[PDB]
Amino acid sequence: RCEEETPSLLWGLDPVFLAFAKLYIRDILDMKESRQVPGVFLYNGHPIKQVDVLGTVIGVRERDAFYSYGVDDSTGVINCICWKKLNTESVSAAPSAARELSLTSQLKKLQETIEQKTKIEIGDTIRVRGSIRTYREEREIHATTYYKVDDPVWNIQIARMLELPTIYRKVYDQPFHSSALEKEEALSNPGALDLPSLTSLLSEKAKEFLMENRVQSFYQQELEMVESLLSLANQPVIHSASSDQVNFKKDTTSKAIHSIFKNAIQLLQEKGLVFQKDDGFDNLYYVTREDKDLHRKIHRIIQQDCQKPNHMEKGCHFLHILACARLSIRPGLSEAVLQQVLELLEDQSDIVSTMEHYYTA
Amino acid sequence: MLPKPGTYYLPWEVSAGQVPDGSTLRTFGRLCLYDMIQSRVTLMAQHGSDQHQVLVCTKLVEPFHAQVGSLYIVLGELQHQQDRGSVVKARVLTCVEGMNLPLLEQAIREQRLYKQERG
Amino acid sequence: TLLKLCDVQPMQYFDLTCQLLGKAEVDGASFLLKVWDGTRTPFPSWRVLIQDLVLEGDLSHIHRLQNLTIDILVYDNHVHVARSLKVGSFLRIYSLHTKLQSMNSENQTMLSLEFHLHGGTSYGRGIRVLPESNSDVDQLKKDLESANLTANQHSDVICQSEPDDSF
Amino acid sequence: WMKLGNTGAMRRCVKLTVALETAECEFPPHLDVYIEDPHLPPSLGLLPGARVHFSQLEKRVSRSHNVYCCFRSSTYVQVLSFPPETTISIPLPHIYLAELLQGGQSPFQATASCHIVSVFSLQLFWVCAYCTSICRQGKCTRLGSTCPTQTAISQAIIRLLVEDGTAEAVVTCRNHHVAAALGLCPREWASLLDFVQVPGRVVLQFAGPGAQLESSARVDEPMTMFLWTLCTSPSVLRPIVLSFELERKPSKIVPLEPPRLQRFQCGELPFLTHVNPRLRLSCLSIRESEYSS
Ligand SMILES: [Zn+2]
Repeated sequence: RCEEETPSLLWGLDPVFLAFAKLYIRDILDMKESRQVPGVFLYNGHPIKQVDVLGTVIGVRERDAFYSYGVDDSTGVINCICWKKLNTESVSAAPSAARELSLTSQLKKLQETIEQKTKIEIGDTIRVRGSIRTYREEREIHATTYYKVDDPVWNIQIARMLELPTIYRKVYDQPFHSSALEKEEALSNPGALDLPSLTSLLSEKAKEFLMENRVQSFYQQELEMVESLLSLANQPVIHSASSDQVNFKKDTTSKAIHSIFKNAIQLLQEKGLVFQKDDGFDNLYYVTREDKDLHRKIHRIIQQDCQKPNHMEKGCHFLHILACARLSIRPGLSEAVLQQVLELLEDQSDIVSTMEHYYTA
Repeated sequence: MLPKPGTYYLPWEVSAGQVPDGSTLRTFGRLCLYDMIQSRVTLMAQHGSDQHQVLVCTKLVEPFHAQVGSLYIVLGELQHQQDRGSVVKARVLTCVEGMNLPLLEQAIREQRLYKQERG
Repeated sequence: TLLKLCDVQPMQYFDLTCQLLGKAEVDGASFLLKVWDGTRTPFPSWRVLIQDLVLEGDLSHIHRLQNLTIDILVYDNHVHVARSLKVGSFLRIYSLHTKLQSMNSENQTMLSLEFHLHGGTSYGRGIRVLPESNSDVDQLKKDLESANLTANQHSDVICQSEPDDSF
Repeated sequence: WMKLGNTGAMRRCVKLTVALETAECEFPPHLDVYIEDPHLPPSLGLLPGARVHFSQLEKRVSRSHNVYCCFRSSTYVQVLSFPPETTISIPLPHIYLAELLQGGQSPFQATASCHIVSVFSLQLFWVCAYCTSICRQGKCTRLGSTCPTQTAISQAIIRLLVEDGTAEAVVTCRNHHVAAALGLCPREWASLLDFVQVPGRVVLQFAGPGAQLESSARVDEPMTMFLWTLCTSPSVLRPIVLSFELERKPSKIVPLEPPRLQRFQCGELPFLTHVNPRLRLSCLSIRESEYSS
C-alpha cells in the first residue's frame, strides 16, 4: 500500500533513525521488516534501527561468546543476546607511590563495580540498548550496552510505565516524516540526450558505486567494467554519436565510452573526490574519502597546532593550512581535495570551523 | 520457548477471577505472612477496601530474607487448588518498600488506557 | 576595486587601503608604513627588519594589534611623501605588490606574506592620504570599530587597575 | 580603545544582553547591545530585569555573521519597569531532542532526559592565571613576557554524544561541568587534576563507541589507561537529565546546505542515505535522575 511501503531507501532524515527508540517489547514483536533491504524495521512509517527496552530477566542460557537472557516487559517477552567481555591485560598491584596507588586502586575499583553492574541473575531488572534480528521465525535483540538496574522502590519502573505513552503520542504515533520529498519522477531517466548530462549522471553513479563498495583506489578499467555503470554508459546518445564510423562501430564506441568515463572521473576530480599520486599509473585514481594518512597529517596541522606562527594563534587559515600541506605532504595537493578532507573531518567532528576558512580541533 | 508475558493484574482482578486460572500474571501486595512448613503464604492489599488475601507458592524461586509487612512484586502463573482456590506459582518474587502504590495503580491505568487507545 | 587584507593571496598586486599606525626609516632607498585594515590576515603578517626600533606612533598600543598589523615597505620616490604622514591617518595604496615567503635565513620553511611598493610610479604605484568625507573611509573606520567591539581576542592591560579614565 | 576616535580613556565600554519582547515568536531571541564610549555613563535604570524600550539602535553584523546592536547619536532609551524585588524561579522547558530538528520555532535553551552514548575527545590543561598558555607544574613559558608572576589554573573540555530515544546530538561540555559529565566526586576530580599537573596536559581521542584509543594518544601511560577505561564504561555511559543551549545564537541568519550522504553498513548490507547534520549543543548542567543505575 502506497504509504505503508518503505519511503525512499528509508533515508535518515527521520531523526529516530539514529535513536535507541523506547518501544514496548510487544511492539518489537509487531514490527514489519523493510522488504527493500532487510535488517531494519518499521513502525508507523518511522524507520527503526535500534531500541531501548526495560524489563526483568526470566530466562538464561550462557554460550561461549554471549549470554542469552529472556527479558519480560509485561506486554511481551524476547530473547536478548549479550556479548561477554573479559578484563584482559589488567594492571598488576604494587606498593607504589600515592599517585600510582591511586590510579591502580581506582582502575580496579572501576573494574570491580563495572562487573558488579554487568553480572546478571534471574529476576534482575535489566535494561538493554541494542538492535533487532530475526531468524528461524524467532525475533531477538543484540545488545550494544546492557546493565543491571538496582531499584528497591520500583520507582524507575513506574516512571517508565508512565513515560512511554506520552513519548509514543508525541513522537512514534506521529504518522509522518514530512520531508520535502524532492522526487524527480525519473525525468530523462531512459535518455539523457546530452553528452555532458550523461557524463554527470555517470559521475554520480560512479561515486555511488565507489562509496558503496568502499573502493579506496582503482584503475579506470576496473570501474568501466562494472556492469551497471556500463548499462548506464550504453545509453543511445553516445552510441549514436559514435556510430559515424559504421564500419568500426565497436572501436569508436568503446573509445568514446572510455572517454566519457575519463570525463566522469575528471568531474569527480574537479569536485574533489579522487586524485592521482605520483605513480606513473596514468589512469589509477585514489579517493580522498579513504586516505586515512592524509586525514591524520592534515589533522596534525591544527590538532597539533600550526608550528610556524610565533604568536599562539589558536587555529589555522585555509590557505595557510594548504601551503603547509603542500610543503610538507605534496606540492600538487589540490585545494578541492583539501576542502573535502576538512569538511569530512568536520562531519566526523575531528575538526571544527570557527569562521570562514579558519579551523581548529 | 519463552514464557508468555506476565502482564500486571491487580489483586482485585484475581479476587474477581477476571484473570483466567492458569494464565500468566504479575501482581503486587504486602506479604501478609510466610508459611515455610507448607511454603504457602498471603500478600494482603487494600484499594478503597478491606484487605484481601493473595495466596502464592514460594518453595524455591526466592528464599527471601525480607519480612511481613514489606511490599512485594510477584510474577508467574496462578492455578486452582480445591481447598486453597487459585494460588500463584511464582516464577519471580521480590521485595520492595516505600513504593507509591496509588501511583503504580495509576501507571497501570495509563498503560491499559493507551493499549485501548492503540488500535 | 576594494580588496581586504583577509582576501590577499600569495603572488599578487592590490590596493589594500588601510589606516596608518606608524612609520620608520628602513634604508636610504626604502621606508616603512605600519598599517591595518581591521580584517584578519590569512598568513602570519610580514615584519620588517629595520635600522632602528623606535618607530613613530603610539607603539604602546600598536603592539597589541599584532596579528592584524602589517608592515608595508615602500622603496624610492614614494618615501618623501610617506615620511610626512601623521599617525593614525587613513590611507590608500596603489598597485601594492604581494609576495609569500616560504623559507627563513636558517633554511627552515616558514610562511609569511610580504608587501612591497617598488620604486617608480610604474604600473600605477603610489599612495593617497584619504579624507574623512568619503564612504570608503567611513567603511574603513567602521570595520575597525566592529573588529574592536566583536573582537573576542585575549584582553590586554592585564594590570586592570591602570586606567582611572581621564583622571 | 581609541583606534580612530581621539577619546582615549573615556571610561570602559559596556555590554548589555537583552531578551527581545514580541508576539512574532513563542520564544524571545536574545541579543547583544554595545554602548560605545561617547555615551557613557549609561542612562539610569539599565539593570538586570528592567524592562527597557530601546529606540533608534544601529543594527550591525560581524564578519562572522553575528548580529549585534550599538548606540548612535539618535539612540534613545526609556525604562518601562523597574527590576522585581524577588528573582523569578523560572524552570527551563523540557523537550525531546526531535523538537530541535524542526528548525525555527524551537527554543534556544531547554532540558532533556537523554542518555550518554559515547565520549569523543577529552582535554585537560593547566594554564597560567595571567596568560593563556600551558604551565606544567607552574613552569610558565610566558614568564616575564607580560606575565608578571607564575601561578596556574586548570581547564577541561569534553565532547559527548547524547541520545534520548528520538534524536542524537553532540554535546560540547566545558570546565566544571565535565566533573559532572563524568560523574566524579569533587574530591576525586580534584585528585585527578592535581596528579595530571605533573605532565600538565592530557589528551585523549576515541575511535568511537566502545572502540580503541586513537593514535593521538598512547597506551603506554597508565594515566591514559585509567582515563580511557572510564570513558568507555557504564560508569560514564548512563542516563542523565541534560540542560543545554543550542550552540548557535537564536536567529534566522544561519547559513544552510542540503542533507549530506552517509554510507552505513548494517547487517552486511550497504545503506546509502541522506541524513541531517548533527545537532550541536552547549552544556549548561548535568544531573542524575531517579539514580537510574
Ligand atoms: Zn604566565
